[PDB]
Amino acid sequence: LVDALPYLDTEYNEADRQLAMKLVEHECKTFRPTKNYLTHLPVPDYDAFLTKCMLKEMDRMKKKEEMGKLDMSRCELPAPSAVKGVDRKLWAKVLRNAKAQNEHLLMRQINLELMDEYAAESYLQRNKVMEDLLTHAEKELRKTKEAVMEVHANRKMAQLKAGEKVKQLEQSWVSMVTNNYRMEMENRQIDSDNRKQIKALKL
Amino acid sequence: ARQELSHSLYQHDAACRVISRLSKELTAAREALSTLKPAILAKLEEKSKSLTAERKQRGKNLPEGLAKTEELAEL
Amino acid sequence: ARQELSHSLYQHDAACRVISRLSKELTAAREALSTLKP
Amino acid sequence: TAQRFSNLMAPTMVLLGHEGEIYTGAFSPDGTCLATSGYDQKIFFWNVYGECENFSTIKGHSGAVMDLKFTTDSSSLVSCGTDKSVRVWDMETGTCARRFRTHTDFVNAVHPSRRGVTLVASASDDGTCRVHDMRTKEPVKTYTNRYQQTAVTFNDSSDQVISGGIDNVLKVWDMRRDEITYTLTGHRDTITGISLSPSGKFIISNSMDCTVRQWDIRPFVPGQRSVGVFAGHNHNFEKNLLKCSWSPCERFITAGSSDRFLYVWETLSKKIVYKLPGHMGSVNCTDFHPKEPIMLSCGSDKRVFLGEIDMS
Amino acid sequence: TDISLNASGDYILSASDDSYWAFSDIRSGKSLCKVSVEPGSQIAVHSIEFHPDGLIFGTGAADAVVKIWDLKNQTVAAAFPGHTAAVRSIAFSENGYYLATGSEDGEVKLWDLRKLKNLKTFANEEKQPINSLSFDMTGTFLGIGGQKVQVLHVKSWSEVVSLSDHSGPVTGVRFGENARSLVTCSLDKSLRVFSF
Amino acid sequence: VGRLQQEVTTQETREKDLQKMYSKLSNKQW
Repeated sequence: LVDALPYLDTEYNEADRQLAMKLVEHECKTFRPTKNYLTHLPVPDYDAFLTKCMLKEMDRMKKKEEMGKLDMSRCELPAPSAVKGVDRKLWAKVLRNAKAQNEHLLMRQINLELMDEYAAESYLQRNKVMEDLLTHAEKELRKTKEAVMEVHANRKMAQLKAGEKVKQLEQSWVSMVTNNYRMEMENRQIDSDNRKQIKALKL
Repeated sequence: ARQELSHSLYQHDAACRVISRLSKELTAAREALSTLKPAILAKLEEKSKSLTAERKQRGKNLPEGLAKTEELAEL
Repeated sequence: ARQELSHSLYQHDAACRVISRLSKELTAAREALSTLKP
Repeated sequence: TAQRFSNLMAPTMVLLGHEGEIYTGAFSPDGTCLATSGYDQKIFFWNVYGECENFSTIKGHSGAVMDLKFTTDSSSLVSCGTDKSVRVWDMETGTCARRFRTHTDFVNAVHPSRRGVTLVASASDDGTCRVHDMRTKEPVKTYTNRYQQTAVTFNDSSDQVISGGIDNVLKVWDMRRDEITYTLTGHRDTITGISLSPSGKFIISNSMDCTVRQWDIRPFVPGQRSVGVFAGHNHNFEKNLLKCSWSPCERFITAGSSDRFLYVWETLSKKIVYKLPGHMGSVNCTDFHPKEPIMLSCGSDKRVFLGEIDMS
Repeated sequence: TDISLNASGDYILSASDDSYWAFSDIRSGKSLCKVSVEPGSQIAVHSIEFHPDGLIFGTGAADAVVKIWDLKNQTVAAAFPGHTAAVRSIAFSENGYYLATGSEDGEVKLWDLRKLKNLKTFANEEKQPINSLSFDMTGTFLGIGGQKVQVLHVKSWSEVVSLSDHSGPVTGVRFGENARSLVTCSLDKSLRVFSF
Repeated sequence: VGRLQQEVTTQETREKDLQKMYSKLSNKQW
């Protein structure tokens, strides 16, 4: 049974720590990790909820395959050339892309002009809520740090309050053991009364 | 985490064996205070190495007369 | 799992403190016998 | 709200009815009752609980009562007084079962045997320590000293009688030898009271030098028997025979004090931790309730105090 | 409670409720050495078996610890926390490296002495006690006996067959030469042999 | 604490037996 009391057993030292783990070393040289120590936890379920699609997305990164990326070169619009422009499909690709990019830029302009009205406030609004979160979290941090230190104090209080009673009883016990063995020698010394009784019987 | 927990519990379990052995040594010592009143080994390795070496051919090849799994299924 | 790991580490830490403390107590008890009988 | 520690109706009680200076008081070992007496000669019985009413009062004494102890089975109360007599009162009848009368001078202190035949050790201003037996008119033992004896106890086995007196040193007599086996030396003035520990290993003895000294009366001790000295209490010019008593757990010791304070000491450290005011005169006697942390104190102020404590 | 025979047949090893193992001459009854399975304590020992090369033996007890001892040093060589209940049976393979231990908790576990580790586990979901185990003489098959009779082909670790013809607990499992026959006993007052 | 209270109590009874012996013995020497 583990019965350590670290606020009472203050004589413990790193040199004793090295000695203690040496004994555990000579144990675990023979004592081996053979039982399933995890039987109180469930069997893990790493693929719960995932779709047949997402299982393949797990497999690629389990393989450490690189993530596929969208080709964004459409925004730069690579130019065709007349030696390739003989196919309608090239121009039908290029021109329709050029029409599509004109609207993306147009919507970008509208978004940027609206962003110029309202981003400076909504970012300030965002930062205010973010400061509220941080100060609430720091309030929680301070509260829990005090709670952790209280548990140390309650443990120290209980262990030392018992510890003084242990010290008193232990000091008492060793005094009785030494005294009782002394009385054993004394009672066998007084058995020299056999000498008196033999002398008294054969005066 | 589950790998490290298995190792941690293993080390704690091994530590409880040391605790138990030492706790009994202390109890026997305190009991003594509380009541204080005034070629055999060579043969085995030779035999074991013989035994474990003769096995090695059987380990390489099983007997050809061994009953098949499909036969033991009809016991 | 991290909660059980944290408890297992402090329990193993406590178990090592016992192995220290029992070795001190056992040697002291053995020294007491050699104080009294010799 | 506040912490409570006993079945008392209030954490202290003031008992009024005495007119004489109360020189002694003790609980019944069953804890139901206490009896108190002194210069009034009337012995007053009180219930420990509830209204603590003075349900009984015994007269019959005609010299003031020095000391008063219950027999271990609580069947009888033994009391002695300056009428040179030792009187044993049957608790159910309220009548004098025996009136030992062989003392020639004031009897000041009494102690009944704990087990076996009921014996009463007594010590007197004639210098004799006498052990009476309920079955005989004549005492069993008379041990004579040159100087007056004013405290007495048996040991737990009821075969050594410890008596202290004017000598300051202690005549301790062993009832198979009829000799002093040893003396306990440390008292610089007369011994006002002796009380045997519940286990019988130790006695405390109180003396007019304003110290209580703790003595080891076990058969073997390898050196001096003085275990410790307690101080803080005081004995005034009244020269009373201030008593002393043990806690039933032995962790606490008490003594009467002329400074009105109820003292309690911790046995090992000899420090004080209880100094309880409330009396208006010399606290002649103090005792613990045998089962519950109630303190009894009897004083020259004609009052008896009951109160509860945190015996730790 | 259990006994085991050394591979040369010269000496017998035994265990008891007194927690000592003891090693003795079969003919004269003289004992060469004797040590407690758990010094300074009393624990019921329920199974014991030599490793078939004869230098080490395994022991199983009510604490569900399996301890492996070296006869040369007469000391614990290995200790295996494993099952959740008392180890009523232990078996060693004549391949010299598979080990099996069986218990009241109804699991069977396979152990590898080359790394002192588990390989595989098998169990019955009803957790009925297993009273006996035996490898075959070649160590290809493992027979299991409890409330019913089962044989495992150990290299696959698959159940080949299960038989329940006994009307009570099984008390012993043994194999014939070349696994050509299987022998079992039970509290049903019968001794029976199975073959294909 | 339970260990030490039992250890103490084993000696508290031991010393009473030994002191009864001492009284019985020393009262025979007288």
